[PDB]
Amino acid sequence: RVHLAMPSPSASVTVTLEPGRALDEGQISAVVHLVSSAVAG
Amino acid sequence: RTLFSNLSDQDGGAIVAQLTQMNIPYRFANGSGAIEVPADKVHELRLRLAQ
Repeated sequence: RVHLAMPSPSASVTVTLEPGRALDEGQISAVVHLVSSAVAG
Repeated sequence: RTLFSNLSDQDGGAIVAQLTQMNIPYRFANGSGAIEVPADKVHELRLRLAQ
């Protein structure tokens, strides 16, 4: 569930991972830098 | 075995689904319908609950 703040811009993603797994610290940066660079500014 | 006390019926049903998935019998409790399993499987069942 991705949400944007378009008027300083910001984004909020609510990810429900598959039961029985957990992304690592360098793995959350995946969705973080994906939704950040999918949004201008 | 009283692994958990007075679990809700939704939790019992979900564990029943996962138990149909695995193999361990998906039993009920005293008028509450809370899953019950053999003595050894409670460990791995609670591990599945954690997952």
